[PDB]
Amino acid sequence: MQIFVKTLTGKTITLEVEPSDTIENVKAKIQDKEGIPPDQQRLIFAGKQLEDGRTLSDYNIQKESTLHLVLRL
Amino acid sequence: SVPTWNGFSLYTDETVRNAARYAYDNYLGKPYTGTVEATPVNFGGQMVYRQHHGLAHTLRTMAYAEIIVEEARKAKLRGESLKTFADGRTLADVTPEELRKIMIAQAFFVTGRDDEESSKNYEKYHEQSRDAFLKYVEENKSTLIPDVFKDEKDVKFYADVIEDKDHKWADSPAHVLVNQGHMVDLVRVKQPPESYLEYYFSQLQPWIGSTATEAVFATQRQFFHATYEAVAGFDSENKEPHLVVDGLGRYVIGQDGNPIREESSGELKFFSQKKKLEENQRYMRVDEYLKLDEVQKRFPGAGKKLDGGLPGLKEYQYLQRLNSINRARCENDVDFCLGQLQTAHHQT
Ligand SMILES: Nc1ncnc2c1ncn2[C@@H]1O[C@H](COP(=O)(O)O)[C@@H](O)[C@H]1O
Repeated sequence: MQIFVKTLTGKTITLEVEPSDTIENVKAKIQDKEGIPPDQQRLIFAGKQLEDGRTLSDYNIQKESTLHLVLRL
Repeated sequence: SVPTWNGFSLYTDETVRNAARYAYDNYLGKPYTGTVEATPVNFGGQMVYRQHHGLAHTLRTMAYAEIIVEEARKAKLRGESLKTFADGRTLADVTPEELRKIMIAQAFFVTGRDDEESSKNYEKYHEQSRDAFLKYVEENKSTLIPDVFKDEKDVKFYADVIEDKDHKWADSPAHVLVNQGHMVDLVRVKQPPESYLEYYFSQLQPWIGSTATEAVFATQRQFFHATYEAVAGFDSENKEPHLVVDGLGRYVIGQDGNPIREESSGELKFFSQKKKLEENQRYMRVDEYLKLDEVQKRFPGAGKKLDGGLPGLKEYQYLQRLNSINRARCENDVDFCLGQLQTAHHQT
């Protein structure tokens, strides 16, 4: 399952994930590919901010879903 | 009927600068008292109490009012027809004195906020902003009246704009500049950036024309760069779902490769995000929306690609710039932030 993570700056991060993956896992993946600290990552889906502890399937995040990466300061 | 300018400038006029200082000293640089994102942030050693609606935000809105009037004046001198108010004026008829008064009001437009709480405290924060402005005028009436504000009647008018009781955002040149100046600063956070830019473009364009509007948003990018604030990308081939900004909704492509329209081609039917779709439908994509020729007619976004952030900087590196002590100085030092904006302005 691939999801797309988009930033205000116009970057699109294509991640290979599966519903089981938690939001930390996703943030770790984002750091692996882009070197963005999980500390400064804010993931948004369907206008809702995703919480670390929970998984993707908890938010009904499916294939080809687009997430927003808002930068935490 | 375009008035002569007298060298008035945000970056040299001291009345306008002193309003901003007062606003920062008594309101914008003080901790939020509310609960919604009230906790401050440390940038490179300095505290910033109001990162979303603080000094830099407020100075940028004033900076927008100035370039919008400038670009409007040039538009009308080119012979363009601009949208009129109920008395026949356009933004291009704004005088130096009027713009000064507008900018002073702008400096107080979010001083009344107790946090970033949205909608719920709208009236309270707007009334508190009005009160801040009125206290400022009173304490400085000896220099402000009658040279800046003609009388107490002039004052109330700008007080009323700030309070915004009946949300008449298009009622006068002051209403448009304050409200749309405030609005467009959201280009620094709103996603998807293409949907939001097309929407803001459509709100500003009728007042000053297309050429002026392009120039305003091009200059804004410089204003963001100069104040260590995020510069959005623009990608006409963005495949993510389009966001209908008015109502936060969607458009839908039918089973047949056709947008769903109301009986007429008719308007694209608004779709709530929540509502489910009959199988074989899908949301309209940003790239699809931009190449709709009703959109291309009013917005030159199709075929356009703009790089966000700072070219040559990897995204994480751009973060460090945004998180820098320079951002903090912009949020806490009137002269520095205005200095950053002035350089951006010249760069043209
Ligand atoms: N279409 C519009 N035209 C003029 N001003 C607007 C428009 N949309 C939003 N605004 C302004 O932006 C404010 C909302 O700012 P915010 O609290 O950041 O959502 C409104 O209360 C208006 O002052």
